[PDB]
Amino acid sequence: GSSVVSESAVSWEAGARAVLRCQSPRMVWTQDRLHDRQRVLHWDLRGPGPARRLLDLYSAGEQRVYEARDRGRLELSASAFDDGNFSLLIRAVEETDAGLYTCNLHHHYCHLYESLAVRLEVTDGPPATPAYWDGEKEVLAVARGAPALLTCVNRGHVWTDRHVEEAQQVVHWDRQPPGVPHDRADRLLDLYASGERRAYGPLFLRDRVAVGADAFERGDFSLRIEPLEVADEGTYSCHLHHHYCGLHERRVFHLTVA
Amino acid sequence: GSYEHVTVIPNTVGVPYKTLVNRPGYSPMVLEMELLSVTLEPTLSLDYITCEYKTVIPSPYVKCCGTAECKDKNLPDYSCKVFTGVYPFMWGGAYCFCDAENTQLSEAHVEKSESCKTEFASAYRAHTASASAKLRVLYQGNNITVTAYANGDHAVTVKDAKFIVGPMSSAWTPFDNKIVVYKGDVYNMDYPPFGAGRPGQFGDIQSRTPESKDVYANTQLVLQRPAAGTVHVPYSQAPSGFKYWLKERGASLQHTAPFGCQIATNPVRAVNCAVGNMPISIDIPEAAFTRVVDAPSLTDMSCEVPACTHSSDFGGVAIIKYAASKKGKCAVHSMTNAVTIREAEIEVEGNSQLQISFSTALASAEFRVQVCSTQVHCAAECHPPKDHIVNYP
Amino acid sequence: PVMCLLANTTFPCSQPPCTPCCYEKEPEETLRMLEDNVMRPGYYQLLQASLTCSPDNFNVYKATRPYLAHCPDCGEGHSCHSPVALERIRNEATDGTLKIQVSLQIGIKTDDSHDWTKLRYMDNHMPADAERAGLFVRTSAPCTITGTMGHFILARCPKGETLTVGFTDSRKISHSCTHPFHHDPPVIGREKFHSRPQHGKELPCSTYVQSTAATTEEIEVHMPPDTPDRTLMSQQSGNVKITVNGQTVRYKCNCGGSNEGLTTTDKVINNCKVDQCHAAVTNHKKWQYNSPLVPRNAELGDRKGKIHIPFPLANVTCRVPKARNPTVTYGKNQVIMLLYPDHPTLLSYRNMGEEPNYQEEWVMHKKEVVLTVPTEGLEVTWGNNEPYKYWPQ
Ligand SMILES: *[C@@H]1O[C@H](CO)[C@@H](O[C@H]2O[C@H](CO)[C@@H](O)[C@H](O)[C@H]2NC(C)=O)[C@H](O)[C@H]1NC(C)=O
Ligand SMILES: *[C@@H]1O[C@H](CO)[C@@H](O)[C@H](O)[C@H]1NC(C)=O
Repeated sequence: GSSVVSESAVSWEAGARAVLRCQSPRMVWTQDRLHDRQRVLHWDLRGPGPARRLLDLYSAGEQRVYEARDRGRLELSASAFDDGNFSLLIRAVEETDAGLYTCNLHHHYCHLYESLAVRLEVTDGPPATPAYWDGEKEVLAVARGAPALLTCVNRGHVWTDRHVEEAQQVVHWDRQPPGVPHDRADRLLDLYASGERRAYGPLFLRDRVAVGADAFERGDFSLRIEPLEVADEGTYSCHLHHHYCGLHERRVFHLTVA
Repeated sequence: GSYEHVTVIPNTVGVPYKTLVNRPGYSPMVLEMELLSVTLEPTLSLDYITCEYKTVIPSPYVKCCGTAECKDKNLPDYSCKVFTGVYPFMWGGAYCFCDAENTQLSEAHVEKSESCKTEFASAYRAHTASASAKLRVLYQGNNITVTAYANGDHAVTVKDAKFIVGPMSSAWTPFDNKIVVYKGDVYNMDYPPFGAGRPGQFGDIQSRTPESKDVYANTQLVLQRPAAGTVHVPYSQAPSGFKYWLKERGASLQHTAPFGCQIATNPVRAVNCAVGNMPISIDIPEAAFTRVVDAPSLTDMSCEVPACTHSSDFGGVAIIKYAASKKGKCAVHSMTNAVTIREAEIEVEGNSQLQISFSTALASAEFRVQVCSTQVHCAAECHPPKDHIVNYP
Repeated sequence: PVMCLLANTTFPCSQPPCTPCCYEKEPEETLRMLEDNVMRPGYYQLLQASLTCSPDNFNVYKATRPYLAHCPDCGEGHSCHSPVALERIRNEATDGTLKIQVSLQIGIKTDDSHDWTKLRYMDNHMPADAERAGLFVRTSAPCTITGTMGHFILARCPKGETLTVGFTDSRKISHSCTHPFHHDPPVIGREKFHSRPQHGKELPCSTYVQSTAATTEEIEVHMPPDTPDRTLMSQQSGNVKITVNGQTVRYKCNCGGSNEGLTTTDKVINNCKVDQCHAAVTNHKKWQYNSPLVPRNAELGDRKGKIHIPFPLANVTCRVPKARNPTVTYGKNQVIMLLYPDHPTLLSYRNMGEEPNYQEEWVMHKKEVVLTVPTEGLEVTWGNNEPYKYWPQ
């Protein structure tokens, strides 16, 4: 893609080790967690810290309530990830439920985070002007024993998709000789999820141009050039791309030799 | 104060051999003898045992933000190695916080398996076997049994009749100087000595006793490199020579040893080896002997054979009319080699006729038979049998 | 009078100073006491006395726990952190009983009580029960399980080249782990059969006894590593906040201030972001298998303890078929045998001369074979039947 974040300029000597640091931990991919630890969900509670974990949910089936006494009283949609309804229902609100709840999400596939905080107050009598304060944390006042519906909803494709199994990425390394309008830039290297080290340059050029070995699980795709030719100066582009997760990034580098 | 008779019979179990006891002034006797078992018990010495080996791999030392160093300890086939450039991944994330300077120290070694107490193979040194035998004797018309060392040094005093057996005409033993035993079977094998086991072969690991804590083993244990983002200790290693030998052993001596020996373990022993011959010394007591005066002397005897058939068994029936002197026991012997008689002793009283059996291989049989004092002739023709093959000696 | 050591003192191993209910009083102190005495002879006395707690109640599984480990094939090809990961497969039993060892614990609930209908696995921080009835082991067809206790499963798998062990967890989602394993148990005797027949013969073999009595074998266990989890860190809009969740957390940040520490409560590091920090959960209260698939705790040294395990190896009797009687016909120095095998049957024959010329062949189908009958003798072993003996007339 074309979402240039930062541009650099490096100056190394002739015949010296040139390294273009294109490092991004959002591309780390080692092995499938098999759709069970890909995405997780969990709620926390505050008294008042310390914060306590009430119950968590994986992308597979039913939930797990870490406290046994609260079992059967709290209920999320067991079919939430199919349509994205992560709301928590408290059938019988007891006074020990008053505090600060927080809906926390994780997307270990693409390393995302989208939380929201909600306060809950237990009024001994009927409703007590329950819902307000949109501009910040929403607080709900609920009577003793009455049910409470604490909303946490995300409808994006990244979350509610029992879909492609854990892997598809792409990293391009492009080259531009001086003055080139970037429209027909030279192609240098391709790096794929399963691994296709497609070298496009000439034969005696793809003997020093080598992305560091194993560089798809540290996230450090730094390009290495062992001897530096004076004709190798130009504007290189670490063309990044990860569809389905919004990673149309691209870093640029200006390499000069003296 | 009796007499000592000596004879020699082939060391073949189940073949009845007749000898003629001849004491001067006494009635002849027909002793039948049948060897029942012959035990060859070799003196053994344990070298070592072998069993399936166990590769011990303790949890690796993943030192984060640092470098680990090996220390060669004294463990059988201790294999240590340090590895650089690792980023181990547990489900909760990265074990090591630093991006570089991550090292994994992998150790491994070899010891006896927990199964080395039941599944094992014993390697022995067999030399200078010792013999023993068991024989049936038809004396006084009684089937008596004797057991002694088959070397002629120790005697058996059975009913005041002294018996001596040995030595063996052959010093053979189907066990070599070095043998191996696995729990039901004996094998001849020049097994590698203690401290010479090779990987993949018999005894890649060796131990003098199943309990001796220290053992000898080399199995070519080399540690591979762990895959990236993974906590494991891969190895390369020659598999157990034991389990290889368990498939690759072949038939034991119970199926392949010459002369039809029988092989049994615990103790390692060979039985009924039909090799050579064996002497027999019988010191009969003087009491059971009876002079010619007290002995029934048969006179004017005749022989008649209605039917006969030449084969390995007593395929002929004979009947002898006689005029004995009085009532009493008497013997029946065959003077000739090519003819044998099943009977040895019958009862005579006055004038009667007796029924016996005989065996040979030729068609026209002419031979003499003596009954307890006197000889007579028997002649007949014998047919062939229906069996060319026979399942008895 | 067998003595154990604390760090400066001696005392009888069967009566430590923390009695009674040593573990429940001080968990961490009790484990260190066992670790420091692991080499002493009365260690297993200290274990039986420092883990039991009565109001015998000796339940070792209060100190152990299930765990997650690497598995290569979790189904659908890719590798995963499986709670049913395998550690080692044992095929030393002659009958083919496999002794599988996995990373979950069968027969124990999370509250350490004994219950056969339940087993406990690990769910990302917390053990959890699951239904034993949903457990399965299969190579090519499902294996008949004969015993489950702790980490150990006994099974009867049919001939196969792989092996899969799996269960169904709390949330009715299946977990499975598959390894390569050449499973073909060795043949007992002289015929390759598949289900013990009626009449047969009784031959020695080895099997894994189905009792859970812990007598002889042992495994090694140590404290777990600092276990990481990315869910601990939070972003308080300019800083990092961590939550302990009833545990203790070792954190490390790449910033200023107290960029590291071991906090028992929730703490906040200022002037920092999440990606610079990394935290794990320490737990010196439980034990874990000394597994190559799990790293070793770096701070502590080589501290280790040992615990016994069920299902020892023991030699018992297996029953094999006797192959049916062949059809026999005779001839001049010839025996013609027509063999009817219902399964691969071994046939061997040896001459009783000095050169037996032992010949064997895996008779597979109906075959008429002709054998020479020399005067020396012939012994024919047909399957597991007693040896035939054939001689010439
Ligand atoms: C002595 O022992 C032999 C051998 O056991 C006895 O054997 C014979 O008895 C059977 C009686 O019918 C015959 O059918 C057998 O063929 C025969 N066996 C042999 C090997 O010769 C014999 O009766 C015994 N006799 C005495 C007096 O003890
Ligand atoms: C049976 O196993 C025991 C060990 O449990 C061993 O001592 C014994 O020798 C074995 N016996 C046979 C016949 O293998």
